[PDB]
Amino acid sequence: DVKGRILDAAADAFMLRGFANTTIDDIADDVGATKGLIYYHFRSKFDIFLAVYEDGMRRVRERVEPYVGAPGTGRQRLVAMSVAHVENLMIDLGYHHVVHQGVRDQASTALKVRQRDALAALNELRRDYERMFHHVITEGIADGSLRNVDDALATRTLLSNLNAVDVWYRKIEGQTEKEVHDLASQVVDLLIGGIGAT
Amino acid sequence: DVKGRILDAAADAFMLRGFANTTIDDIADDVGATKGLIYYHFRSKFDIFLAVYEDGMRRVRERVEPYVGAPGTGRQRLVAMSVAHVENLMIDLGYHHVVHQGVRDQASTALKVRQRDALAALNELRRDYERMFHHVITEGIADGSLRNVDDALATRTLLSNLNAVDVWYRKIEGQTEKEVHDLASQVVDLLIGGIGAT
Repeated sequence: DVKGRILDAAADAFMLRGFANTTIDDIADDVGATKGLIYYHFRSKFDIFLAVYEDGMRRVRERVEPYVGAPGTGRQRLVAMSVAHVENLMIDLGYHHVVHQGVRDQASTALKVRQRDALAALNELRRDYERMFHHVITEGIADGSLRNVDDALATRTLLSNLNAVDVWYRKIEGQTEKEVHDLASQVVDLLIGGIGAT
Repeated sequence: DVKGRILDAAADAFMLRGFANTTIDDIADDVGATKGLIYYHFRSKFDIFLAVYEDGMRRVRERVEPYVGAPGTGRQRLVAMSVAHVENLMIDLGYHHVVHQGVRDQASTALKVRQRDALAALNELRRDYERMFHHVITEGIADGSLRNVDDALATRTLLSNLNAVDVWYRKIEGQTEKEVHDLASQVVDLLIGGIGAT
């Protein structure tokens, strides 16, 4: 509900000014409320970080998991999973940064165990997500619709390639859903299809 | 000669701790020297970061540029350039981090003309490095060794994929130069040839 509004503006502020130099007041300014309502909804600043991670990891999974069991060859579901994964990134950049800057928070010596208890639990959520891609890649290797490559290395490589889109992608003012979807499909075409000729 | 020892130490400390959480103190401990030694060869912590960036650009360009004019189709030279880039990434991991940590020292206080001038200067070195790959990609497309894709999108996609090896790759001690070369060849096979079959 109205936490969703806080999670977005928190993720975006987390992405722009950094977790370290963003404060609960800064989210209060962005969300247009007082320091009260934020602290009503999450325990602490690190709780919003955890919540954006958790929510953003749920967003990408509800969008990608439906294709794991769908019909089609392995390559065909992998393509659909990837376009979804890239499209999630370009639409929800703030969530994507907090998810993959959960190490930027790890850069400071891991302080609270009862927090590194939830952050590690969250890491397992990202682990499970990547397992979906490993499963389809394995299936696509066996059904011939992918190359006989190393299943582990191809999974690491592909997922890092999908998350690397944020290196050069910017939110263009006025890009439509269709345009973003099409650009994600262009990107996935180079990732799955390669750039060399055959 | 000996400055290189401080550059090695700052690159790795900037990688693990992060730029902000490393001080001139730790670099001195890490080289086995006093703070005064570092303040000899560099005015400021940022100027070290500047020197690590500059040495990171020189190392990778020296390793990769020879393959630009080597014999081969555009694909063959793109492959050779890319392996050397990834080899340099795996071998000089701290330097690579700093060369692309730059995004984190751009969002921070862009403050001094004497320094921000030099930081933007390094980004043109980087931009000019990334133009070497763009030019080879354009040739590879024109000579049929690469699929007829968007040469600008493929350049951004490829370079970000090559630089994303650092998501999952860790220096494993005892790993030889040959093993790094083999692993980098494996990665580049996937970036150039895709995972898709047929």
